[PDB]
Amino acid sequence: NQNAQALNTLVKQLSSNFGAISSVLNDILSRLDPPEAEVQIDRLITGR
Amino acid sequence: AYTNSFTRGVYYPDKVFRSSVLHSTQDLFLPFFSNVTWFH
Amino acid sequence: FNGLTVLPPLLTDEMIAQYTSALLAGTITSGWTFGAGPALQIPFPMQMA
Amino acid sequence: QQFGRDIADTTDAVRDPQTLEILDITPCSFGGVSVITPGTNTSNQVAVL
Repeated sequence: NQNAQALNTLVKQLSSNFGAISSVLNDILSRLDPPEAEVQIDRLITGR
Repeated sequence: AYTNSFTRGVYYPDKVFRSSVLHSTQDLFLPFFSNVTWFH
Repeated sequence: FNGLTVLPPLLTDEMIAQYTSALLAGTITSGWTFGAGPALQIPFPMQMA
Repeated sequence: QQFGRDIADTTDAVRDPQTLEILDITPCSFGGVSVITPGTNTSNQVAVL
């Protein structure tokens, strides 16, 4: 129960924003340029 | 005239499909066992 | 999942059951002696004695 | 509905446009690459798991 619950918490922290405009990587990649989108990626990088 | 709603006033929060899960949301809902107004 | 994998154990449940069956047959047919040296047979009333 | 969501923020199903058809989305398979070797002291043959 603890191992599956920690795995479910690790899955459920992927949908967290951590200050981003969206939590999924492909949407914030696909409508932003890279030199403005690098810090937008990097907040999700350090949170995950 | 006043009466009580039992479990009514629920709907779909985010126009999305979910199956065999339990989802918690924050949205405008009718509270359970509240005083609803009855008119004839 | 996305990046999460679960490795199976090296010992399967049949092999863990065969270890416990070997331990149970060893303790029933020899008492305590199979954990010390060779498994030396003894009647189970004299083992319990 | 148009698309189903998982407990994370990833899709699980989608309504197809131009046909109004429902399709299931599962990710294609992945896994780690484990290499079994006897060591370079014996042979350079390897087996890939």
